[PDB]
Amino acid sequence: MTEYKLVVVGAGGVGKSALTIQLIQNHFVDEYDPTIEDSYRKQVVIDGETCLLDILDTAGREEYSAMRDQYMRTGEGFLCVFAINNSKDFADINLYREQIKRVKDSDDVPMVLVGNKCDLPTRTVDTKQAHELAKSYGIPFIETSAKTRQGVEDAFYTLVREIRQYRMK
Ligand SMILES: Nc1nc2c(ncn2[C@@H]2O[C@H](COP(=O)(O)OP(=O)(O)OP(=O)(O)O)[C@@H](O)[C@H]2O)c(=O)[nH]1
Ligand SMILES: [Mg+2]
Repeated sequence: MTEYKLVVVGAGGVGKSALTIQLIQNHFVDEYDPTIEDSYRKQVVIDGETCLLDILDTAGREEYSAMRDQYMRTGEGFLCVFAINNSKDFADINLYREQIKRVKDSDDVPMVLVGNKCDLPTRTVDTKQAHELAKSYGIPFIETSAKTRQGVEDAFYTLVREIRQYRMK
């Protein structure tokens, strides 16, 4: 059994908890339970491999920003979540991406860009800008909805495959 330390990051209210709870409970929360820090240990089969996922569901509220350095040190890969239809000029994705690079003193930390809430009205330009951002950064982009489950397994499993690749290199 192979272990993977995944961390879900992003601004408050973007859907980190809803994505995690879709994966582990097969349920859409349809409720905002603002996070401090929750940690899950889950045995999941990915590509036929039995995986132990240690998933840290982190706080996006700015009042909890001091907790970031600790979870960035321990995390092996990061889901960087934003609301596709409210990308805020990528400001939060850029800050989390830089903080991860600085804390881990590494330019190639496993990372997936997750554009969540794609069930809500979304402009073509915002979907295309997200795809071009991910291409510029050399990381995958996955469009998700915690409401419909679109993309949820793809986001988490893509991050696990990137950690596999990083380890094999
Ligand atoms: N329509 C829709 N609502 C969503 C989706 N994901 C989350 N929500 C809702 O958005 C709100 C915030 O979701 P959470 O997952 O709690 O947000 P979070 O990113 O964990 O927030 P913090 O823990 O405070 O950082 C809740 O009311 C969710 O039901 C989604 O894909 N679509
Ligand atoms: Mg949360």
